[PDB]
Amino acid sequence: VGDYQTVATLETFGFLPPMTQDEIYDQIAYIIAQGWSPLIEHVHPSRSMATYWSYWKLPFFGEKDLGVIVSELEACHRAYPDHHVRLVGYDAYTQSQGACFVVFEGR
Amino acid sequence: VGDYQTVATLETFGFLPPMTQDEIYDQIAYIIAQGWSPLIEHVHPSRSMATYWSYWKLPFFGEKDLGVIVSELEACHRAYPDHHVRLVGYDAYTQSQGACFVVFEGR
Amino acid sequence: EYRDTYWTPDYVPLDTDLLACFKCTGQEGVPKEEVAAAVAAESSTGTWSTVWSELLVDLDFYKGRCYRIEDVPGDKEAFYAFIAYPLDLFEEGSVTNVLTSLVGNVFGFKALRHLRLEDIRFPMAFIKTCPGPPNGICVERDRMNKYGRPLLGCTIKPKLGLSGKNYGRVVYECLRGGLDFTKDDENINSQPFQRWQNRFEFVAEAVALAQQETGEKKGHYLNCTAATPEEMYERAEFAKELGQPIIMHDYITGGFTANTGLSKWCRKNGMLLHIHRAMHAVIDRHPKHGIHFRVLAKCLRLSGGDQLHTGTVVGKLEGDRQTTLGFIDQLRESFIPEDRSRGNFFDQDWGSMPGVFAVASGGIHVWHMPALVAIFGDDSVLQFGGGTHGHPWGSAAGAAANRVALEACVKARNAGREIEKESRDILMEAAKHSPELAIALETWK
Amino acid sequence: EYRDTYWTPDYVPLDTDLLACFKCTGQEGVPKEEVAAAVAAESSTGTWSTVWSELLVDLDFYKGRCYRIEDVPGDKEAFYAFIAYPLDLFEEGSVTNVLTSLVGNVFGFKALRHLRLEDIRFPMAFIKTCPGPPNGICVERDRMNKYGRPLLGCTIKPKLGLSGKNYGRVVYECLRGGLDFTKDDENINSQPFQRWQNRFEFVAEAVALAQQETGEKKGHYLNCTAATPEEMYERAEFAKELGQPIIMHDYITGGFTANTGLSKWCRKNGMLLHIHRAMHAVIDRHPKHGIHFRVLAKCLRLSGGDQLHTGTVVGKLEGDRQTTLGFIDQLRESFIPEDRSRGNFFDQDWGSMPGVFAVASGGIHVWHMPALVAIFGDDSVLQFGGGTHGHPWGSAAGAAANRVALEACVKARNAGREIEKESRDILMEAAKHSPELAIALETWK
Amino acid sequence: EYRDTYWTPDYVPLDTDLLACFKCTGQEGVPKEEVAAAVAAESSTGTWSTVWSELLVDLDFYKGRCYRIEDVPGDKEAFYAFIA
Repeated sequence: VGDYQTVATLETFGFLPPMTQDEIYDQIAYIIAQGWSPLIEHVHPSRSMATYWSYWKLPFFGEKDLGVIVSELEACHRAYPDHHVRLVGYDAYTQSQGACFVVFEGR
Repeated sequence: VGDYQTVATLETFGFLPPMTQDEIYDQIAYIIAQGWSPLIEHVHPSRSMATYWSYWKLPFFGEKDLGVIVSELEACHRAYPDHHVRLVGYDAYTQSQGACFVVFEGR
Repeated sequence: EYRDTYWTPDYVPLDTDLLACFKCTGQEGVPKEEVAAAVAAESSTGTWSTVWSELLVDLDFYKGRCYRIEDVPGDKEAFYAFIAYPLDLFEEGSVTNVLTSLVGNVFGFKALRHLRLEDIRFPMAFIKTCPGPPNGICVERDRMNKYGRPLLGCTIKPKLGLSGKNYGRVVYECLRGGLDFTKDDENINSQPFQRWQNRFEFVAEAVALAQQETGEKKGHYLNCTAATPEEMYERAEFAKELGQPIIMHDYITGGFTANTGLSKWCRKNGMLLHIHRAMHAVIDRHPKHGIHFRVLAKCLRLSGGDQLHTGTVVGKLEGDRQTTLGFIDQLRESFIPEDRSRGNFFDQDWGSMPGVFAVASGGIHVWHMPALVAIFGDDSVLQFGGGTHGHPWGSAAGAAANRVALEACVKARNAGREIEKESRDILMEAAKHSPELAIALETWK
Repeated sequence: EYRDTYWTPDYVPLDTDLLACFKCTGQEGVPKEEVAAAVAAESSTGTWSTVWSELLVDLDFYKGRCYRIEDVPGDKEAFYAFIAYPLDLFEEGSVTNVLTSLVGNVFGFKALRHLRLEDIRFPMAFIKTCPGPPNGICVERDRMNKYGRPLLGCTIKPKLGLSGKNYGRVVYECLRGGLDFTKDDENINSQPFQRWQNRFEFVAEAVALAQQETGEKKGHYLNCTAATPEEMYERAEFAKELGQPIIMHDYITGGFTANTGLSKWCRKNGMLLHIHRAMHAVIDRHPKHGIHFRVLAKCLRLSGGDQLHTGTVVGKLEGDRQTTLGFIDQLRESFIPEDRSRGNFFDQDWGSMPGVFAVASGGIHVWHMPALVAIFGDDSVLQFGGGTHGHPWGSAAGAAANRVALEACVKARNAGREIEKESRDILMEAAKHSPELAIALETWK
Repeated sequence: EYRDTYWTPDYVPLDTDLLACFKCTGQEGVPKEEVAAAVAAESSTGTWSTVWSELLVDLDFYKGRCYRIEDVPGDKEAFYAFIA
């Protein structure tokens, strides 16, 4: 009974409703606990299929505070409130993205 | 005398005026009489050139009632009243479409 | 006398043998068994006296067996003869070898007034060896996304004289009217007035334009029959590069070897293959001698191909549509039960090897369509070269009229109605929304 | 007696040697040292009496050395034997040569009741010689832009019978639900009902359509295992032309040589390689005799490849997941410390040679996923052929349900929670926004 | 249970079929017909519950048939199974 309509989703937690701020705190705390580094990416939704998004300030290495990460997230969200904004944890020892998901979706 | 203007037609009964409901009953009764299975497809008219349309609920196997088919047709028409909606009879033994034609054309 | 070793009074054919039916007329007052055994031997073995080398290979195992002589219903001098063939007498998937071993030298023996090859029962093994049609019926329907109705073609008239641009625009005008395909003329491949490259380029451009305009996947039959196989492959690959989804060929004139190579190339490149039966009548026009068209149809289906010309039978000659429908059955169905009336003398099964579309063209127009749909079913194509072009409103209007006539006819058939009788009412009702159909039905009442 | 020259009581293996572990059971009441030395010799050298030509080459240097016999924990007749091999006894990067030199003739000696190859310690040099996987774990993640979660596949059910269009539309329905990939069936490459060209074309079209619709880089596993290597390369290059980013193969049935060639071609053409373990059980179903699956996994990783089937272990048999996780470690990590419980008898280092994804499929559905995530980590793929297809709402809904279940499970795992115990709460919370997940969890409670 | 559609008590193989012989030992106290049918299905078709796509292709024609179970001369738990 009923159909599931195709939805333009956003890559690993694109299906779930937008995450709450406490969940963002937990995610960034996990990124810290894994020794990864936070990195902020914003891009226009029309170019979601690109390979590299427009990066914010350089990745924060040795940064272990959640509050600065949240401040940077809200600052970048106010910078481009119409772009898709995601947070990525970078692992230097494996040269991969340990965890990444969208934080703010554009209008 | 007079010209025949090119018309964006809809694949086997795209030329004739839209079929009446009794004709739909006769078509689905024929599909039943051939042992085929009804299947409902809807898609935006801009993507008519695609290979696979957005399918409705799974094809009804062992279904031999016209009324349920008509109810599903009107329900799917109300679901996407701007999409092109067609009905297809599927033959399992030959893996082809025994008969297919458009039922509702979008605005 | 050859009956003693080439006539088998009580032999039962093996399921791996090749069974052949010959309508034979020997000289007056000759033993029918003896002439049947002579035909069977002349297919495999023939010596004028005692020989030596035949004792180094077992002639007993590598020899044919005529096992049944039946009286033809209509002539007591003509008789049906059923000859068996061990599987090893042929090549693994060579229809050319089958024809050479079957009719290579038998037609030259003086002891036969007339000989006609009627039916062949190909073993399942030999069918599994041959490449077969590259696409198949259902696969072609999938690649064209056309169902419900038979498809509609037309030969480009006149037979020749068109330049690349003119041929392309005529094809476009025919195609934009809802016509499914168009076939080039069987005798037109490359001419001093028209080089094939220009025709292919312009017709590809026209097909693309018509496909964009009408919103349907369309195509034109491109001919690759030429002087050399290299030219044939070159033209086929050129058509492949131009995005054309189907090419056409003449398998008898070009050759069974060329047809098999073209079909293998089409399978290897994902191309559809159309075939015309040019020069088939020279083999089947005579009703008492030659090779029946069902044998040629079987050979083409084994050698590969998606479409085969038949006529219907009707339009000029009411004829004996039974045997025509019989070879249609042999063209479409995987298995066909025996039917003496339909000219099917063997229980022939094709396994799960896809069939071939039937082509009905020549001497037909709008008035015949209901009967054509009734006799040919939904797995066929109808071509109206002159009828669509000779329509006073133009080729596009004629093609549209034939298309809507076919749609109305298949609708009425799906309605559960006997189309043949009330066909006039069906065409009048169709004309109630298509004035071009009305004037066409007026033209050739 | 062969102990005197093929049993080494105090030899220490060189770091460039190839070390092999054999679980051996000789005849009753035989010297364990003698049978171990017999196995070691039968791997390299064997003579029935005094011989001459062995004095022209130094047999002392080109011979294996069994250096340690350990008592198996559970049987005192079965014993672990560690045999060394000089580096020169093999080809520079030929897993085929390794298998020939290791199990070519040893299994035929009558003096052994049972023999099982347990572990192999490949030297760093031989690993650096082999081509290895064409892409690697991180490179595949980069090419798919998928992280955070394990990937989700499904086998296309039924096992066969689908035409090109039907197979393509089924793959599209599975893919559009958020499913990462789909794998063709291991025994389905080219069939009379389905020629591989049509399947590849239709599945490429469906993958492109689904990729456009869902806004994610997607792909389907295309099989190139066929009769000849020429056909394999032809199909691989055809898939490359159609923009498909991954192909699949059966390395045991096709062959180690074919697998190595396919991996080299994928590296040379920038293609991903999927592998299924068809016929592996015939080598590892028996727990006491044959070759353990860890050896085959090592051989495949050396020969190249991006994915390898494992099951998990769980779903039907709680079993001994320790050794399964052990071979997972050997599949992913660059170095693995010794672990007798995990079946790792050597300190094996792969340098910086990228690992291989693990594939878990068969007898699994939504209910098992938390434990699967816990045991397989994030570097794995989960396939639910029947589960996604057998979902009453359709393949797309089942794939979406499995996708959201995986997302919720990996979220809870990242939350720092013990998923195995509270898995029911996790799936209920996920179902609080996915009714298809709720009905699926209802189906197979 | 898969015997009902993958065990054939009276089927005779066709001369174009592929016939395979398996020496099978199921678990203790299991129906020999059921395990033979399970092997035959696992060669061609296998589903864990009710499925949909199998109604678009005739599973009846594209399926194997185990048609004869014979007692192995030497073990009564091992049995020869002939699958078409």
